[PDB]
Amino acid sequence: TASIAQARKLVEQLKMEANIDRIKVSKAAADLMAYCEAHAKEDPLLTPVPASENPFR
Amino acid sequence: QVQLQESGGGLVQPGGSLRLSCAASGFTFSNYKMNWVRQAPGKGLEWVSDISQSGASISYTGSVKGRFTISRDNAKNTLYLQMNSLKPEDTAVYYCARCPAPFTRDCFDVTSTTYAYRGQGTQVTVS
Amino acid sequence: VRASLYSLMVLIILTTLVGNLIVIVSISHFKQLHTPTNWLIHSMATVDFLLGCLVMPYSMVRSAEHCWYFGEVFCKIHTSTDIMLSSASIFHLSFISIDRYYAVCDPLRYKAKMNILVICVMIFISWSVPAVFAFGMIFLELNFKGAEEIYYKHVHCRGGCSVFFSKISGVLTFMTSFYIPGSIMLCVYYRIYLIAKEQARLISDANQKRKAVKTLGIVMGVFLICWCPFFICTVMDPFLHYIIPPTLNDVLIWFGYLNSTFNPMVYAFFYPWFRKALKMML
Amino acid sequence: VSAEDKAAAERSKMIDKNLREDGEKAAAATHRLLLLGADNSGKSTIVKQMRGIFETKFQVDKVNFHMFDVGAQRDERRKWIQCFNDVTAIIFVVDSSDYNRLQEALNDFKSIWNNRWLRTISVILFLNKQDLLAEKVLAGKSKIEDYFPEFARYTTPEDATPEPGEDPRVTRAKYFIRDEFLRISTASGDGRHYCYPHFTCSVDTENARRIFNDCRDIIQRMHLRQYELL
Amino acid sequence: ELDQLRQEAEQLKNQIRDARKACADATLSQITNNIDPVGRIQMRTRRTLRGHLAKIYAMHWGTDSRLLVSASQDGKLIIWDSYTTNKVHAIPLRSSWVMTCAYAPSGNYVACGGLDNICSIYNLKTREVRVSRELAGHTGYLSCCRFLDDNQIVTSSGDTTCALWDIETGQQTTTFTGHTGDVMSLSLAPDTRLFVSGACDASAKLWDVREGMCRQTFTGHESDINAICFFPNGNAFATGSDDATCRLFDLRADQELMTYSHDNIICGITSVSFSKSGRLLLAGYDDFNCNVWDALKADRAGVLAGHDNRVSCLGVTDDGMAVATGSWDSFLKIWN
Ligand SMILES: Cc1c(F)cccc1[C@H]1COC(N)=N1
Repeated sequence: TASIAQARKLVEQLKMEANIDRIKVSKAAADLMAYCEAHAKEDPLLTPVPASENPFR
Repeated sequence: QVQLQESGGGLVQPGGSLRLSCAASGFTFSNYKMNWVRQAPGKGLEWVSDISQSGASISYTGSVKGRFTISRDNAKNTLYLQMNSLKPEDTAVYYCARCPAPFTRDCFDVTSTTYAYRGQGTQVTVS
Repeated sequence: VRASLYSLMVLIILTTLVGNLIVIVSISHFKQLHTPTNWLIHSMATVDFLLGCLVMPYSMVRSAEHCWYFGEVFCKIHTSTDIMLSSASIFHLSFISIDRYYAVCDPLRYKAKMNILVICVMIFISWSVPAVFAFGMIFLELNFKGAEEIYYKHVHCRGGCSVFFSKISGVLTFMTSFYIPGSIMLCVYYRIYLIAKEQARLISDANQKRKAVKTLGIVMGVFLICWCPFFICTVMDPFLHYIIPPTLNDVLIWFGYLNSTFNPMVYAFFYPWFRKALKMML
Repeated sequence: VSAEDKAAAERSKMIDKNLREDGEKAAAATHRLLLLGADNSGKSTIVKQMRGIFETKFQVDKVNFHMFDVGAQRDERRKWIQCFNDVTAIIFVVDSSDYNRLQEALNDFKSIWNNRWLRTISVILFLNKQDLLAEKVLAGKSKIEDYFPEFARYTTPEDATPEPGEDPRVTRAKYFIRDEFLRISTASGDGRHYCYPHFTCSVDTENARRIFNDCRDIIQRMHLRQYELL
Repeated sequence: ELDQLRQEAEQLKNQIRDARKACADATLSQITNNIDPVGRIQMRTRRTLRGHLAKIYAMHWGTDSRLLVSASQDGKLIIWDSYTTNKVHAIPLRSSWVMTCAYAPSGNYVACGGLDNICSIYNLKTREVRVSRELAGHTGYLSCCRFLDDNQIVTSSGDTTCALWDIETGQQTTTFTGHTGDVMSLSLAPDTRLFVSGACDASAKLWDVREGMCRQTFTGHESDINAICFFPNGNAFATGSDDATCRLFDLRADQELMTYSHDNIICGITSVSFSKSGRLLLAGYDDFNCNVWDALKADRAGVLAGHDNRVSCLGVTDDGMAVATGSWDSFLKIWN
């Protein structure tokens, strides 16, 4: 009976997904905001680099 | 989640009618070409009906042409297949599997054994 | 008036110059347009650009003023360059026609029969054979070798200097610069038209169960209307005792120049692969 | 300007050169064919002579043909077939004898035809097992009307060319399959591709010549379209 | 015996969705309405990289941000030098049907793979390039492979299973099954401890490299997923799908955050990649060009038009200096 084995594996995976400490989506949004703000001036694409420092002139 | 739960069917004598419907969730139903592939016990999956994105182009497999009829309600997010004048050979499990890409006519891989976007299935028994 | 006529000639010259310049820079710049057919088209555009920058401006002076305003040796060099560049343009037309004949009637063994080696051979033949023929004949003075008194009378009657062809030289320049390339294009545009109609008919019949006309009409009509009058009138003159008026010669000559004016249009702008590519940079 | 920089530039030059000769040697006078179909078909027996992903390189008249046969991947072919978006043609093979799988053969054909990436890819349709179809229709135990109700109102085409020996029922059946395929072929064609029917048998030897002529027509029509002659 | 287990799975799914709804206090779009806009981020093709004779199917930037390897159907696996436009190497591929390529973090190795179902490893730094290894065992085609180090490689496959390989040993050390459709792309975490992968079942699952089984599965997409890449923070990733939608999922929140799609766009995404900061979500659509998004604002903030054919691959350097897009037009363009 491989079908019931696959169903049992799916149940185990689903309850692994269930017993997960999900933080608040507001907290996740704040974390992403903080990361983007911290790396705001470190990203060449977000903040364009001068041509002298730019290696792809 | 792209989930397709089927409803209807059951047991009926030959010549009967059992309208099949399936609720669709997780995707913009009005943008995906629909299908009604079936699987008979002991035979491979068989594509039965078809519809267009807006229900204009409609095609049926030869064995059930005319007897069956598909119809799509975008607002209800349900695909309707009316089987009238059933035959004993119709006994099978029916899947209202859509096809993966939106805004397209080519449903390339629907009758595959492990298609991702196929429904759970309705066992229709005709005897 | 002379001013309006010169305005017409200068409009033609700027048109041909800019068209061939666009074509030259488009094939030279864009990497995707490095096909051997594109190289024939680029060489033809170079021929037309050189013609419009080196012959047409002085043909303007010889036209509007009806008299040469330059040196005699300069006049021989000018006639030399005119004949070479015109025969070069017609040779390029014939070689593009041969290219398309292979691309259509031998689609499979096409890139193995028409590669950069064969193209460059075609370009060499289209630039050198006109050079040899034109420069040699006109400078070793064969234009009227065998008929001197009539030539002297004609060049003393009127005009500072004009192109003069004897009977033998006239027939030779005809069957060297117009006829043979013209016949080649005619035969390789008629066969292509037959193939294209037949293919169009087959598709139509399958479906029920003429763009070629437009395209080949544009090509062959432009070539014929811009060359054949001049060449036939040039051939008749030795056999008709030089009767046609000089203004007729002027009109025929500038139709021959209008061919090079419309070549960058017909052979480049017409096809979609060039219109879109130009829009990338413009 | 340094010695290392000069060496790197020279290395780039030789790499570009080598790429050049390799591409001109490979891509010249060669054509790639993607072979599709089902197991019961003559999938591997179309071209009898000159024999993961399979391959079959054959030449007809100085022209090279690479005929790929994917037969190792999973059933879901909606993804890996995107790689064959440049092949000259697709050698579709149909098991005309067995009508049960013939409907999903039509479904595969319509999916290939209407695919966004396989749109400009012509199909050299090889209706195979013609002899088996002949014996089946002569036996008459299985009637094609059951699997297709449109057979009743169908009529044999006037342009059809009967073979020296063929029953009219055989001709009607085979041309009905052919026309059922050309229905999809002519439904949604952008003129960028065409289906080329060719009734073939497992014992036929002219399949290579058929593919040669069909690819010649495909490339000729593509050239005519490119040069605005079509 | 199966209906009972299906009911149990249904109620676990109901529990999971209820937990996600409870945790969904507010969306990042609602929390960022006061954020100043990024503005129009225009990018120009800095160094066009021509030389491929056929379609380009994949690329991978080097960890030095200088050497990018590209795989094409022509049979080559060139390793370009974006600084000087110098092809350092031109590896001849036995099977022209390549579908992916990767560059080792050290740089000593480069990998390929495709419809031949074999991941071929190459010694890019060799004393004498030869075929270093011929990792085989997958049944389906290879969609995307990545290097954990010079000895471990994770290769996604079309047989719905992505496996972890010991290069020198020669067989799959760990196999990550669970997908119901063909896995299409891979993405290794910044800490190289977890990797997510979208598949042909519109689901992206989070695997632990060592533990060996799926940890979290995200189902928010409508059609096949074609691309995936973690956020630089490592707690989130974005996935491109055939439904023309980029979707930001966060690992901790265990559910969707943002949706990057518009009515104008219809072509699906073939390649997505976050920027260095994560404020940009460059993605490559089928409509012959790429679109630059804004992860915080979910608003498109630029385009990368200039490719003739469909864009197949797209990657940003580790220092985020410049992005290179490889398209079917046989050309690689570095967009700084
Ligand atoms: C003089 C001569 C030829 F002998 C052959 C072709 C062309 C010319 C000149 C005069 O007419 C034009 N357009 N070029």
